[PDB]
Amino acid sequence: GDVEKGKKIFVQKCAQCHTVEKGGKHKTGPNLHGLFGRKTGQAPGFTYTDANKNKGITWKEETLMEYLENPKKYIPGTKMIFAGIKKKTEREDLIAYLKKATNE
Ligand code: HEC
Ligand SMILES: [C-]#N
Repeated sequence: GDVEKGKKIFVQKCAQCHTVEKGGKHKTGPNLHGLFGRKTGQAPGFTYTDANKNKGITWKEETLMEYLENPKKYIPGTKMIFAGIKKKTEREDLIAYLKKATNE
């Protein structure tokens, strides 16, 4: 997927409550800062949920492709809230960006 598409998608529908940069304050979501290679609920600061911990996997790309499709299917009992990134493109594009962003 395209990191440029990905960056726009992130700005439009992730960046509100997350950060990938150093310094980028913990918001409603935790700072990803080196997400890929870590497990569900590692980022120190935000209070994780049982369910996220129950899930207990390592994040790569496939995992987000699947998670971003249905947070409830991956993690049974999340916050709600958007349905999911229905567009497989938007997911891949986004993930390709995040791969960059979290490494810089
Ligand atoms: C703020 C309004 C949110 C939006 C929009 C996005 N995320 Fe988020 N995310 C949010 C919270 C509160 C949590 C913690 C778990 C909970 O349900 O309370 C998360 C968690 C994640 C995780 C899991 C690992 C972690 O570090 O916590 C990932 C991989 C994640 N979020 C990715 C992500 C992406 C790529 C988003 C844009 C499509 C996105 N989130 C939006 C809150 C919010
Ligand atoms: C974040 N979902």
